[PDB]
Amino acid sequence: QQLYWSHPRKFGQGSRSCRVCSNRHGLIRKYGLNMCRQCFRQYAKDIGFIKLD
Amino acid sequence: VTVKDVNQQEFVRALAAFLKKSGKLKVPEWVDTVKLAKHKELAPYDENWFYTRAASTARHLYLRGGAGVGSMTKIYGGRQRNGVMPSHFSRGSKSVARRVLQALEGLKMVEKDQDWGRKLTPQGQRDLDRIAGQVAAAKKK
Amino acid sequence: TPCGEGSKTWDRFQMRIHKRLIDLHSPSEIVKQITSISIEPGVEVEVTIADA
Amino acid sequence: PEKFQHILRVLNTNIDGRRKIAFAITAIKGVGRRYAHVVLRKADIDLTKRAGELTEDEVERVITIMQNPRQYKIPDWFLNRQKDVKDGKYSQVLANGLDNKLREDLERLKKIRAHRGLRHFWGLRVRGQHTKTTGRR
Amino acid sequence: VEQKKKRTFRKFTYRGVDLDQLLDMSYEQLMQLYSARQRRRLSRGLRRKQHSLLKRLRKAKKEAPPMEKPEVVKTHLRDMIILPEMVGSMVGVYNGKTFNQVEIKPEMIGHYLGEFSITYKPVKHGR
Amino acid sequence: RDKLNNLVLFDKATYDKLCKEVPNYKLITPAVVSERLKIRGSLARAALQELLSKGLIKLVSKHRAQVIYTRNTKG
Amino acid sequence: TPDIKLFGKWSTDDVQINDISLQDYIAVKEKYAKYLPHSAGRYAAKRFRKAQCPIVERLTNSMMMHGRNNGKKLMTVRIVKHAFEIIHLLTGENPLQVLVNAIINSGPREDSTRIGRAGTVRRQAVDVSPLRRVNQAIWLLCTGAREAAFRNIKTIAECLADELINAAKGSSNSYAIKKKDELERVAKSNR
RNA sequence: AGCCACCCGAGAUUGAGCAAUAACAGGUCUGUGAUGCCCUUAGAUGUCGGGGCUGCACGCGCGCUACACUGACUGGCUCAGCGUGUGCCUACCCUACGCCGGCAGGCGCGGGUAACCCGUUGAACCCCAUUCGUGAUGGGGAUCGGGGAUUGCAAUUAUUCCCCAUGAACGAGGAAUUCCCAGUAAGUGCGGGUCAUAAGCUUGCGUUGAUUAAGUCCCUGCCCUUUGUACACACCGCCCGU
Repeated sequence: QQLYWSHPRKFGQGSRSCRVCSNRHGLIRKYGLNMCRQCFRQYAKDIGFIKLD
Repeated sequence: VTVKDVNQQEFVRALAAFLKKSGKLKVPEWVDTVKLAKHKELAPYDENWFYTRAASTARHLYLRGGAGVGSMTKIYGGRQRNGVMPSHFSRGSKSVARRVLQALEGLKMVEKDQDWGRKLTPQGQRDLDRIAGQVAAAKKK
Repeated sequence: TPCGEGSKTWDRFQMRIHKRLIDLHSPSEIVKQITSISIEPGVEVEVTIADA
Repeated sequence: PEKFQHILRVLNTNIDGRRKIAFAITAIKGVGRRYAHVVLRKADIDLTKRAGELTEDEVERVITIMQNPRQYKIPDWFLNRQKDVKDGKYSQVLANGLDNKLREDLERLKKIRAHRGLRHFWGLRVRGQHTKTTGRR
Repeated sequence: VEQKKKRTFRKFTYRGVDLDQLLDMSYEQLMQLYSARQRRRLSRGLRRKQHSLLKRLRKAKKEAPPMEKPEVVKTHLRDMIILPEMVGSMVGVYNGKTFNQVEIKPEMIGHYLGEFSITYKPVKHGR
Repeated sequence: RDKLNNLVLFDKATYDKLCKEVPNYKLITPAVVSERLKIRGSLARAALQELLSKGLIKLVSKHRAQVIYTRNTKG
Repeated sequence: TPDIKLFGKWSTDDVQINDISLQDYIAVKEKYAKYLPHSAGRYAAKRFRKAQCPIVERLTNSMMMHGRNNGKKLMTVRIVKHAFEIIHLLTGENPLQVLVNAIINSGPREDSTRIGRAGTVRRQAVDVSPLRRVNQAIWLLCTGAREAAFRNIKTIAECLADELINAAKGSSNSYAIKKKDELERVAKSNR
């Protein structure tokens, strides 16, 4: 008997999350990545990012 | 010559006086109580400076292929005091800069031309050169 | 560092995308045809009708 | 090397050479540096001079323009209180009369029991910003 | 217990509009005049999806005589700006854990409900 | 630190003093004149600008921040 | 110009070094004459390099100290050029000759280095290198000029000029002289 | 083996990336539909409405803004670089250019997934002619009052921005203590990240640019032999008597 169970969000960090988990703070929205930094560390190999400097 | 060969400070002052002789500068109903830019902590000393700015703008446009409000605002702009936060660049009053561009256009010092905004008029090219000659004899610094 | 105590350690990854263009002038199809064949993986190649 | 003109009154303070005219005036409340500078420009008085220079004439001309600001084209935005809360106009408030209104507004919002009023009265910081380890020593 | 000449002596303008004129304008004509915080709320809100709350205000004002205040009408919102329609009601203004009951008098108009309810002590350390 | 002020009124006696003390100087700046008299520093400066239309003082700098005057040609 | 390279409105000629022990760290024409001082803006590249830098250039560099005034050479060059003019009016002469004399008179001879002696406060009398004597002198004089200017009407240019002239022939109104007399006196004493 | 100087000159003078053997109950179950056991689970600890993290008699740390004249003020001169952008898989751009407004801001166009357009990135420091005159002064912008706007459906407990007024301590910092050898310290702006709105943050970048060791093991830390040890959970250990 649902009547409300969503509320509009498009505001702050609370309107988005990682695409494998739910997380807040440090969400990379640049380049359409949409992953939290902690997850991005483990997948930084798979995107093609590399450290030389 | 280009205007750059002669003394730049003397050029703008000489041109500013030449503008006063013309007898019109299509002056604002502001500039007697103004904040002006937000880089200012004190209201302008006089209402004289409008001529000086106009001369400066005319010179700046002479250099370029055509430009409008944006170019003038950055040059006149400086450091903006943000209170107790770090001082940073900004761009101040746009009403005055726009008004100056309109007023110069009215006298036909500068006119709309290609590459957007106003570029110099041959009437202005002649005027600038005459004061350039006076300046050229005076010094070079 | 996950969970920030210790020292300030920062990691910076770069990714260097490289672009080049080449403007060929010669007739219609036989250009884009002879070029785009003989390659399949791993380097994007775009042939554009742009430029008159 | 002209003495001669000295000792001018703006409102309840003695104004003498010390600084440029504009700055000299700002002893009184309700006249900041910008206010006094713009009043002088309106009143056609060179503001680079001293307040031990200039006669009584110039002072009165300044006083009339400050206390009738609209009627001499000092705009409404430039005013300390715009539309006010007591008075339906737009008033420049000067001297001791600013202190009056400040008191009024604080009492006012203690009655009405508005957040600004209550915080100020109790000694808590009216702005919502940190006072965690600040607002003291 | 409602409207002007009654719980007021500070009077004059709130902000540009005298309480006389205010109380006999509608909120429509109020936001047009001198009102900037209120004006943003009403324009962007656009009657502001607090519908039922506002109707509960009118309801208990109606059913109570105009000689006395309502039966008290609670709300969870406290971002509500007092509009002349409301005035004379008695509003339970939630604080997320307490409803402070506040009669809305003619001096409160243009101010927020929230400013008359507290989440905060006078602050002590044994003081 | 410190507290030091000068007369900020343009006076009679100090202008006269200045012009009649003139062989003492060979270096003249606003600050010097200010110290040696009680004239302001600002109105030190201005007194010099007046003085230069006797030409008992000659310009040898004209810098924005502060100016340097000589007394006569070289003294 | 190639015959003699002058300063930018003063001469490099008639500058005499009035000491035989301070030679080869005082120069202005022994190759090192410049209209405008600036080498390349490094002086810490070699230990050799210090000899290259003349006393005039070293004095401009040492001046820019205390956070706001740091890293503004252009301001200092303008102040210094003004300072030379102030010296010239006050004593005639050549301002560079006044500068050289000031360095020689302000430079210490003996100083002290720490030496252990029971844990009591004693020190060993030692002579110091002429490079050190020049370096310390220039420091003292710049710090003196800045110190005066801070809460007084006079500008850095004026105070620097006053500081050099007083040191050039003693007056006991120069900071550098007063400090030097303390260092040499203490040196003589000790253990 | 190597060391020192000298020539050429980027000099045997750049900065990152890089980690062994092994230790640590360092931090993390709140990055993880990695996970053991436990709790709770339709009566939720699985979702919406509201408030607090933002409360201050006081202690601490990283900072920021300051204490001025290489500056406050009013005109004017004038040179950049690393990077970035819309038309995106849960939400969206940079703006030249026209007009209006002191300002905040409002409004019309057009180009550009881009060394095409923003951006000849004509930035700040700097340079210059004044004013002010070292005076808590106009240095400083604290606190407060009134008003305008921008962001959001919602700003109350200022989200932020602007306009005016009100115009604090602080005029160089004790006990103590950090960092630094060259485009370095210090001054100074800029771009990106967080993001509906919101930087005093951090990551890079160019600009202006020193004084000073030019060495050594004194203190401190770490690493070499030797020696001593009642130590071995290893001296923040042990270890005695009243």
